[PDB]
Amino acid sequence: PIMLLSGHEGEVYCCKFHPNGSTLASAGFDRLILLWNVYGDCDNYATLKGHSGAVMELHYNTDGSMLFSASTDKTVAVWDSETGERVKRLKGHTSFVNSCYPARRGPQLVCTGSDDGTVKLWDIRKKAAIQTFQNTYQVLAVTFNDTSDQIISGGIDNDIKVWDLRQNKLTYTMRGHADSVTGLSLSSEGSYLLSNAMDNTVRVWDVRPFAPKERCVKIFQGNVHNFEKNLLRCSWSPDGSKIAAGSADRFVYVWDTTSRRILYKLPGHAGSINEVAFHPDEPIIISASSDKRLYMGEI
Amino acid sequence: VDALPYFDQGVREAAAALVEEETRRYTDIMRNEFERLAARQPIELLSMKRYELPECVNNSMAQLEHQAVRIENLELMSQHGCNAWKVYNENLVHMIEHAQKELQKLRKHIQDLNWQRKNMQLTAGSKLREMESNWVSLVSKNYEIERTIVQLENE
Amino acid sequence: LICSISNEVPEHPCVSPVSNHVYERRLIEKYIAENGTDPINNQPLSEEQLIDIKVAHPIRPKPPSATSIPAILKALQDEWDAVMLHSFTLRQQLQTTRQELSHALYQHDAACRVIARLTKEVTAAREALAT
Amino acid sequence: ELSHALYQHDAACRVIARLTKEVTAAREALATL
Amino acid sequence: EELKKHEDSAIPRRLECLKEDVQRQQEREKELQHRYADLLLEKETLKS
Repeated sequence: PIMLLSGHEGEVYCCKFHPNGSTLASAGFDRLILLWNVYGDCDNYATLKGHSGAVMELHYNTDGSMLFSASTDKTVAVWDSETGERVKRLKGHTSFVNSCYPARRGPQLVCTGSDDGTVKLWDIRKKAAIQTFQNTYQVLAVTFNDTSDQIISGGIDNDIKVWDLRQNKLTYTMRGHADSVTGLSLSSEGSYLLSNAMDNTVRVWDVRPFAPKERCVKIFQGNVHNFEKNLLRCSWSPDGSKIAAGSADRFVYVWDTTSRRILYKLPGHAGSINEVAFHPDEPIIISASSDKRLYMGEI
Repeated sequence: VDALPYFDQGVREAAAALVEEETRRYTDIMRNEFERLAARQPIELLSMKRYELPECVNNSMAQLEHQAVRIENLELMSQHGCNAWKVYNENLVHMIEHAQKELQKLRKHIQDLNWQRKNMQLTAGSKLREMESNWVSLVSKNYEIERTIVQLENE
Repeated sequence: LICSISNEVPEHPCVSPVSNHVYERRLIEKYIAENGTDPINNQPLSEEQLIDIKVAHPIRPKPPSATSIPAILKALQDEWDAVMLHSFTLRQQLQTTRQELSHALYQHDAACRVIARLTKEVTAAREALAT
Repeated sequence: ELSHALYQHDAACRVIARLTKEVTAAREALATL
Repeated sequence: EELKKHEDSAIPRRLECLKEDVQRQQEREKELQHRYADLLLEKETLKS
């Protein structure tokens, strides 16, 4: 149907599904995390508590059992979805932690981007930092590589960067973004990475043993920025087929990889859409918008 | 056996030439013989030219009574005139229309069959050309994989 | 309307529950007496399983020149000679049918064999490229 | 019968019309790369 | 209706065929990047 969700004290910044697609996570300013039933009547059961600043990123594991969350209050935090209660307070982060990324199917570890000037590796078990790559500036987006041997980051220099976990120096830098890097997303191919940026232009790359060394493949038009400079986040389809984006126009942007056409620029919203979640099984979309609600579109 | 027509818009000489090369490598009654004689023979049986000419006095008296029966059948024809003529006309048209209703049925059936076949071919050939494209990409990038093995190997 | 045995327009219509097929009572009697089944589909049929139809009494008009000499000297000749020439041309059509069927079996042999060979040659060059 | 056989032979020589293009490009590539 | 069916009876053999080589190439794309990472890693340590 339309299936607009509500109940949030403020703007909804981060939304995603169970890696099952059984229960739903959304959150934003309100410093807690709302969870729902995706199906049925879209029912709203449980709310995680505690995180002092706006919860800047929710991140599942890939099975769907543990919950990582980077909050602006200098900390990342692990929680058990089984409970909703925190397993770790990954502290030590000297400033606003924006991004968190737990490695999928590898050993237990997270790479974290923040507002300090560092990219930080941390272990779930030790309460200890594994590495830290200081490039020079705050780190806004981080996504692994599918071997969990490189760290991808998007910051303020428009120069998308990747670290070697083993050689610890700047492994891949690629450039062509017209302004700051705002969103990274590794497709289910394990290979292609998707990046949004307020500069109205969004880019695709491919991180392989060999890519042409200039790997700007596909480019999409329409994303907007404004005097708000809110966070911009994107995704692939679970099939690597439809490109899902939000923006500050109140239009949700649905493109394809193939013909790169506008598959949809969907209205309906009142607020700037701050995150789109694709369902791991269904043609189901949840649009987290700054109008202090959500949408669930069926396509 | 494997033949999608609808897909390929497009040869005939060469395919048919090889075809012709392969192809070079490859109850009634006695009336049956009565009509065999009468038809192969061709002639028409000597007809009823007896009541006409004028024994002959019998045939003349016969012409009398027969043209009497002719004026009788003329009574029985002018009794209608145009009436039983139009009686057959209207019924003829009302029997005519049905076969063309049937042809309408056949047109609709065959054309909807073709309407299915069109989209069928469009889905099939689309996926198959996607397969061909994947093959082209993997073959090219696999010869590239071999070039990378050569370079990284010579080191 | 018409009959499926003599190709005749009946004055005596009778159709059977064993094969609902409008057949001319003459050829239907003859057939079901020959072998006690339908001719067209051959579901076993006894002559008293059918049922007649009550006809609208259809008539063709006695033409202006209808008498002994017209219906005897002229008329029978057209009918008999046109049955002769029609049945002869129809058997000729069956001869043409046998000829075209043989040619078609030849063309099918050609298609099958050439396809069997080319479907191989294609993927043979393809496997060499994939070497 | 002639109808089915004719559709068969025509659309079947079409199979070769496609196969020949494929194999002819294939051996050409085989020489080229 | 039977000529389309004689096509439609073998209709899956029309798509299932190229569906083999498409995945015969992606499973051979597996053979590519399996050693392609064995190729980039192999340079790193002789250059060092």
